[PDB]
Amino acid sequence: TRVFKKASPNGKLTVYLGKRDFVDHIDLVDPVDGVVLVDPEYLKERRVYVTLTCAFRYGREDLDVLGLTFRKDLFVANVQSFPPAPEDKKPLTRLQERLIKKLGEHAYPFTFEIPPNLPCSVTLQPGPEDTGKACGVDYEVKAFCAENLEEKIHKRNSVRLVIRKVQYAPERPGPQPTAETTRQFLMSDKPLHLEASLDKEIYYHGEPISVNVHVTNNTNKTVKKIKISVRQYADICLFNTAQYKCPVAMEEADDTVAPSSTFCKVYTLTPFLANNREKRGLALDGKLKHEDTNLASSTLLREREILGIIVSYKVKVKLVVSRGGLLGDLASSDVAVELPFTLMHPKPKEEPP
Amino acid sequence: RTPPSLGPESCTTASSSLAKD
Ligand SMILES: [Cl-]
Repeated sequence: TRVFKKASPNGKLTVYLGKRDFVDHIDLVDPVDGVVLVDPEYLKERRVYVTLTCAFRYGREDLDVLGLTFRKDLFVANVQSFPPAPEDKKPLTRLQERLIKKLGEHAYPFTFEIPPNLPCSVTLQPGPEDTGKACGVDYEVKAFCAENLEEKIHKRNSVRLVIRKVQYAPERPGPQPTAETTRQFLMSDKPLHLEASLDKEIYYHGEPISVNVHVTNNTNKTVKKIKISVRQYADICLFNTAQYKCPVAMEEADDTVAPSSTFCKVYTLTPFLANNREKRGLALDGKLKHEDTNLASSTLLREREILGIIVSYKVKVKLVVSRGGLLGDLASSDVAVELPFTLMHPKPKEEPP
Repeated sequence: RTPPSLGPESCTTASSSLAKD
């Protein structure tokens, strides 16, 4: 098999990892195990550390400096790989012992445990004129050489490797998303009934979503238009809290429901990125560098507020209803319904991306 | 202050062999 490696500019340090993507199984996350090869020909600093960092990267809205970003830490963990800690006595992973067997005594292991309730790797979509690193939430392993943790890290005496915390679709599909609502109007005795359902609860990226729509219009009013939309809900809990609902797919059917009649139709929508590139800030799955990634997968939670960006998706079905009559155009008569669903990648039967 | 960064300087991420056991 193969492994990843990356060296410091001066070659003095070389980080080895088994993989870049670490799976959050909700109950537990894959541990970040690796080794650090230290070249004694160039080492003098007498202490090599490794650090796991979950950070929110962002640009300042008030600064006009191209490519300028900042990283605010949400989670930091450290391990002193060199020299081996006098207190710490921990078992090696198989990957680690294989790496030691290959590299020799100069390779010192590091193992980070990612606690639950940490944000998954999410990148917010940049605008056409962004030249800096990808903004959002990302993980990073940084191995460096210093006298102590206070020391200002020389970039040449260090090496960073971007890693991602990811989640995959649950093996067992949830209950079929259905939703209904009944609107009774002022001047009408009979109600306007809206029923909607999706074909399933779990969808994969690039997969069609089928919205079964059934309207029972027993009122005097008229449904003029039916708007279907796939909306991305993003909750961003960081310094303060922000939220948005961004439509990532939509269809405006001129389907009309006459008074005292029923209507039934299946609408099919597929969320994809190509027609959403102008929407800066849109949530995407975490990037290693600047390579394309899909619309951000749904975040799977367990059982309060979580740092970072939490993504979810809902289908909205909206009936635009005629007005007029007693209250003229003052009172809205529209009728909507919402259907939450899960948008994720299938669990890899073979290899990571 | 909050660590600033000027994105476009690092070695390209490599890849080595690992024998089976
Ligand atoms: Cl969830």
